[PDB]
Formats: sequence, C-alpha cells, structure tokens
Amino acid sequence: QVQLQQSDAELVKPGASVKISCKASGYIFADHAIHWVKRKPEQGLEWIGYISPGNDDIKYNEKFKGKATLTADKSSSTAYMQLNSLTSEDSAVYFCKRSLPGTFDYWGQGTTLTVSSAKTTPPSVYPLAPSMVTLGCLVKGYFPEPVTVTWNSGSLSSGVHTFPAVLQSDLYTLSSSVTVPSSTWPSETVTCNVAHPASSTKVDKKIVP
Amino acid sequence: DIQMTQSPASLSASVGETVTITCRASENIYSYLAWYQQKQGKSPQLLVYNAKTLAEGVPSRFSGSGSGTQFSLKINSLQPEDFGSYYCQHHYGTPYTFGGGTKLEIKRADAAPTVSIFPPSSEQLTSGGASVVCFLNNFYPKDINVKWKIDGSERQNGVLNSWTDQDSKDSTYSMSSTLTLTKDEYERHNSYTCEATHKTSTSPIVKSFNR
Amino acid sequence: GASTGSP
Ligand SMILES: *[C@H]1O[C@H](CO)[C@H](O)[C@H](O)[C@H]1NC(C)=O
Ligand SMILES: *[C@H]1O[C@H](CO)[C@H](O)[C@H](O)[C@H]1NC(C)=O
Repeated sequence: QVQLQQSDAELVKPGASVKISCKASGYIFADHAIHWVKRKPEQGLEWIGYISPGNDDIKYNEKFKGKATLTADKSSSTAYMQLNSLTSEDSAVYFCKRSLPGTFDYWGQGTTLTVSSAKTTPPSVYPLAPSMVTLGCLVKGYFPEPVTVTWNSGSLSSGVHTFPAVLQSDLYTLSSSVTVPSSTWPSETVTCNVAHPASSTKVDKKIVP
Repeated sequence: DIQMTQSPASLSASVGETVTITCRASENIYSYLAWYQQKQGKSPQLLVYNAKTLAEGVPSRFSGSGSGTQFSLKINSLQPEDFGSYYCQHHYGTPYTFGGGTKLEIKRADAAPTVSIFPPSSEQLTSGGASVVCFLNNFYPKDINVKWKIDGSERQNGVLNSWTDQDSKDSTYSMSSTLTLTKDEYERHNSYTCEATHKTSTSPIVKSFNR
Repeated sequence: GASTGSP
C-alpha cells in the first residue's frame, strides 16, 4: 500500500526554479526521512539531501547547498525539492526515496527534469507496416521526455523493443517494434499505445496493411 | 566525506557464472554499505543493506560481504535478467555517497540481426515529412554497422541510430536506424536501402523498398 | 539506537 507519487516530467526554462513534489501514502509520513537522488546519463547516482519531517532534520550534500531546498507539508504528507538557477547540467531524473537502505527502502518513479526554452509538444504517432512479421510505431516531434510505448494495452510484450529517444531539431524521435507470427497479423488487430505524460496525451495507432 | 570506489566500471559474463563487484571506502564505514540494481527507465532496486542483509524479494543468488573499507557483491549463477547497472552506497552518515556503478552485460552465443525496413506512412507524408525506418532486431554482440543507400548511393546525413538495452530473456541487442528526409527529398528518389554488417556474416544483410 | 542516520 506504500506509494511515493512523483510527476513523470517537469520542463523549466534555464535560470528558473522548479519544485518537485514527492507525495507519500500508505504509512505515517513523520515515521521516515525522504531522500533525493539524481540519476543523469553517464553520471550514475548522486545523493542530494534528506528531509526527516518527524523532527525537522534537513541535511544536504555540500555540492547542492545553494542549488537544492528541501521542505515538507506534514498536513498533505508531501516532500518538496526546489532546484534554483537551473542549467542544462540539472537536466536529469530526480528520485525521492524513503528511509535509509533497510526494511523501509522505497523509491518514487522519478521525475524527468528537462531544462530548456523549448515548449511541451505532443508526439505524432506513425504506423510502420511491412513465419514472423515485424511491425512498429514511429513517435516523432514530442517534447519533453519521457514517452512510454505498449502494444495491445500491454497484452503483447514478447518481442517488443522500444528504442531510446533521439533529440533532433529540439524534438524527440523514438521507435518501437513488435514481432508477431504472420498468422496473427493482419487478421488480429495490432495497436501501439503511446503515452506522453508532459502533454497529458495517449495515442493508439492501429497498424493496418 | 568518504570516497567510494567501485570496480569494474563494466563487465561481461555468461549465465551460470559468479560475478564479483567490489566497493572500497576511503574511511571505515563498519557494516553500513548497500547495493542497488538499476535497469533503464526503472527506480533503483535495493539488493543488500548492512553489507550482508538481502532486501525482501531479492533472489538468494545475490550475497553482500565485507566490513570497514572492503565490500563485495557476488551474483552466483548469473541469469539473463541480471543485466544492468549495480551501485554501492554507504549509509554511515551524510553525505550518503554512491560508487560510480558497474555495467553488467550477459555474454551469449553470436546472433545475426533480423532486419526490416519501413517506408514513410501516408500520415507522415501528408504532414510534409518522410522518415525511413530500419529495425535490426535480436543480434549479439552489440557491435553493428548500418549503411543507408538512396538510389544506389550512400547517405549519412539525416540518420539517427539508437540501441536497446540487453533483452532480459535472450540477452540480445536491437538497434533502430531512421533516415529523416523532407517529403520533397524523399519523392526525388525511388530506391531506399538499409545494409547491416555484423560479425555473424562477411556480406552485409540488405533490406530495400522502391517507391 | 537514538535514530537511524548517524549511523
Ligand atoms: C532511518 O530509518 C528509519 C526507519 O527505520 C527512518 O526512516 C529514519 O528517518 C531513517 N533515517 C534517515 C536519515 O533516513
Ligand atoms: C532520527 O534523527 C536523525 C538525525 O539525528 C534523522 O533526522 C532521522 O530521520 C530521525 N528519525 C525519524 C523517524 O525522524
């Protein structure tokens, strides 16, 4: 029943501030400290700070002293991290996580912070139609990350590849392939499901011959 | 302010082998060392806390050992699903520093890419774009080359490539190559060709369509 | 002990 709710995505202009929320439920908020961890491609993991709401104990990694500001609303059992004076270096996945490593260890989904002048754009979803047959979706011209792809609402996941997004012309392009037996397609429906949280959009594209 | 040094940075091993990942602290941290698994797009999963104690749900083939400055994570009987990144983190005191991580690849038999090429959808053409997509699926090892040809002649501008992580069941890599054109450039040529060269063959694997 | 953290 334990949950740490984080938004999938924050988009913020360089030099601005962002307040990332971590909403705790399933346990008494004041029982555990909430830690913040940065995951940036090729910079592994980096501990930012904790706020222990029970006793108003806040501790920072020295690197993030002016950068990060931790607070908690005890009444709505939500931990906040505010990053200040944002640069492209601050673009990363920010996790909130409960307690120290131990029995209480629990992680949020992570918030993808993109620091950019560019504005949120929903994806275009294009069908890729051709023993086994390979189908795909091309997900083009969305901003910012992330996007999730599924096939037939997840009921088709054997021989699904989703390729990491590539940034071109300040827009992301991603593809996804699914391999099914020639008997199943096209007599049985094959549909890719593209969710873009930042734009509150889901697109279903049915792959037709 | 304790430096944490992890080794190796990266590692290839077969199903059934034992991998040993090392974490060394610059000061005594007693028992207060944790290990996390991370795969791309997912929250870090706690494997071990207090140097030796398995987290609920972690397979028993995982074992942490060590104390003071010298710690080890062993994965006995390595499985295809064990691919990914492994991080130590001390919980001695602030700052709770992470090691640099270890990327673990599963070694397996060679496998040739299954290659498929897709023309631009009509939907994309009516918006004024043209993207030609080539999937190179289920190959090992990771090293592959993709050459686009337009009307028999090589093209390297407009080409974006991305690789999947290793597959959790068959330990293969897949790769996507997209040649992005304007509708107008796409309609000035007929033959679009994707050519893959992998170590599993001397001659390239060739897929093409003709508008 | 008193509280988890240090250590
Ligand atoms: C240590 O663990 C306890 C629960 O066992 C609480 O979560 C406490 O807040 C933790 N301390 C820190 C600094 O996260
Ligand atoms: C106990 O105190 C330490 C600091 O000495 C941490 O703030 C810890 O989070 C506290 N425990 C709880 C449950 O708040």
